[PDB]
Amino acid sequence: IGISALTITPDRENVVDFTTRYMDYSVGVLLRRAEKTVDMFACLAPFDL
Amino acid sequence: YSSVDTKQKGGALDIKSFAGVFCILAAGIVLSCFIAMLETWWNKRKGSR
Repeated sequence: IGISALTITPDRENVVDFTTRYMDYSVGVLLRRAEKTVDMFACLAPFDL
Repeated sequence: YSSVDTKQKGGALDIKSFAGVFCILAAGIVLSCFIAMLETWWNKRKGSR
């Protein structure tokens, strides 16, 4: 028996037999809660150097 | 598919977008210099200075 975080894919299906899937995959994003602080040099940002 | 090649991203001003103001100063320099030159030439011919 194999059990792990193992995804059904046809290339694997040529070397193993999977059962019906028990869980649905997805691609996620992890982000830190966004900063709001104004840039220390926003006072000079209106013009390029 | 590009709807506009914005190139602006930081929102700063730049020389290409501002130089229309520099043209005003350059015109001032031109005219004031030419006034000085024409006065200094006419000082050859006024008879008084």
